[PDB]
Amino acid sequence: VAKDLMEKFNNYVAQVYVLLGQIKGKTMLPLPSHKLTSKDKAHVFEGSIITWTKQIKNVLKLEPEQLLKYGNDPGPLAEIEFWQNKRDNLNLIDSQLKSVEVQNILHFLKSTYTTPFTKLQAEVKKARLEANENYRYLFTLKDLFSKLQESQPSDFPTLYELFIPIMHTILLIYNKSKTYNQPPRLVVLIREICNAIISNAQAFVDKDTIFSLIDSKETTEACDKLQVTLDVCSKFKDAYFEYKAKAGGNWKLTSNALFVRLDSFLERCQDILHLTNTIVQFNKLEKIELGGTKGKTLTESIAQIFKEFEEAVQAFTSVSYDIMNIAEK
Amino acid sequence: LETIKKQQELAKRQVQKDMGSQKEKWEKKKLEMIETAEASFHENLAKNPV
Repeated sequence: VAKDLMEKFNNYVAQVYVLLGQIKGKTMLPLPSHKLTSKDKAHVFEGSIITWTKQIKNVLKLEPEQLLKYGNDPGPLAEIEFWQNKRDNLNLIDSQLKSVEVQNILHFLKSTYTTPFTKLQAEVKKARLEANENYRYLFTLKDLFSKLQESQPSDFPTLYELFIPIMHTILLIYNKSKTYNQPPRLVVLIREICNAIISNAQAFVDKDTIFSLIDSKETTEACDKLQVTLDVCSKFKDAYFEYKAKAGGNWKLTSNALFVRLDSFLERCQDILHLTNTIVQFNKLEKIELGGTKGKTLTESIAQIFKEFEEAVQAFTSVSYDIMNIAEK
Repeated sequence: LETIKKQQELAKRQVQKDMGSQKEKWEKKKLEMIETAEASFHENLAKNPV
C-alpha cells in the first residue's frame, strides 16, 4: 500500500493544483505531471489531469454567461479578455506542460496523448481567434465605459445621439479582424450588451421615482420624459437598422427574438405611458366647472367619476411589488 | 374656459419655439461630426495591438 498510498497522495496533490487553478488560473497539467520519477501508471495519471484542463476551456462559453442574466456590454468584453488571458496562460502552461520527459510518456502508449495534443492545438487556434475577439472586446469595453461611467442622470438625450457612432465602430470592427471566429455568436453578445445597458438606464428613469410621481400626481413633464427615454431605445434600434444598411449584407443580429427582451421592456413602459397620460386627463376633469343648464347633479356625477379615477390610482397607486419590473407579469 | 384659452395661446408658442425649420438637418450634422471623430478614435484603437 506504500506505493499505492504515495499514488493517492499524488492524486490529492493534483486535485489541490486543480483547486488552485479554479481559484487560480488552471495549470492543472503541470501539477498532474510526475516529479522526480525513477511508474508508467503515474505518467498516465498526469496525462488524465491534462485532459481535464482542455475540457475546462471548452466548457466556458459566451452563451452560458448570457443565459444567467448579465450580458452587459462592459461584462462581455471583460469575459472575452478573461478567456483570452486564460488561453494565453494555458498556451504558456502548455509550453511548460510539453516537457521532453512528457513527450517520452506519450510515445510509450498513445491515442490518449494524441487526443490532448490535438485539443491543445485547437486551443492555440481558438486562442488566436480569442485574441482577435479580445481586441474587439477592448473596443467594446471602451464603449461600456462610455455607459458604465453614467451616474443614471440624463445620458439618454445624449446617449441616443452617441448610439449611432458606437454602432458604426462595431460595423468597422468586423471588417478589420476578417478571420474573427464565431462572428455570428459575437453579434448575439452585442445585442445582449445593448439591451442590458438599456434596461439599467430604463430602471433608473422609473422605479421608485415613477411610483412617487404618480402618487403625487403633480408632474406631467416627467411622464413626457419617460416617453423620451423609450425614444432613446427606439433610436438605438433605428441606429442598429441604419448600421445594417451601412453593413450591406451579413446583418445577423436576430433582434426579432434577440431584441424581444428589449422589445418586451419597451411594451411594458409604453403601457404605463398610455395609462399615465389618461391619469393627467382625469385631473383636468375635476377642475372643469361648466355650470350650464341643469347644475349640481351633473357636477356630483362628475365628482364621483373623478373620485372613481382616484380609487383606481389607490389600487394601482399602492403598487405592492410591481415598480414596472420587465420580468414581473 | 379663460385658463384653457390661455393654454391654447401658449401651445402655438411652444410649437413655434421648440420646432424649427431643418431642425433634423442641424442634428444630423452634429451626428456626422461625432461619427468622424469616433472613426478616427477606432483607427487609433486598432493601431495599439499592431
